[PDB]
Amino acid sequence: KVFGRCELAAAMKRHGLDNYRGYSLGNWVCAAKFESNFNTQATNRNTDGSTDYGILQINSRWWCNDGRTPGSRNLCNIPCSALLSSDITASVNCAKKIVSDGNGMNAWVAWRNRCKGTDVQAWIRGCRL
Ligand code: NA
Repeated sequence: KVFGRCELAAAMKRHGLDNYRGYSLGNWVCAAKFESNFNTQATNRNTDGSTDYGILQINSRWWCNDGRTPGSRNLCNIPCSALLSSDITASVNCAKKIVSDGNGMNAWVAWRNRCKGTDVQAWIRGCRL
């Protein structure tokens, strides 16, 4: 599913991401935009052989099991395919584990390079939330 910007904001809010560990909703929307262009089916392979999955591009080296990333962990205890669902619950629940891991949203390289230190509230302006 390709979300609309406000539709995704609402979904994320309902799943407890607004201000989760102090990151306002626009941060999450901004990271999704640049990670996946709001497409839950996005996948991208990394140079190390791991793959990033879903709307928040969660990596198989640490967070999910895809059966093809040797020596990896599965810290969210989920098949990576669950991250591609139109239902974002598994991506959000896993993102909450990731953002709590020490480095905050800096875990998402696109957040650090494209969202951090920008007016992220712009991403939810105009939405009914
Ligand atoms: Na893995």
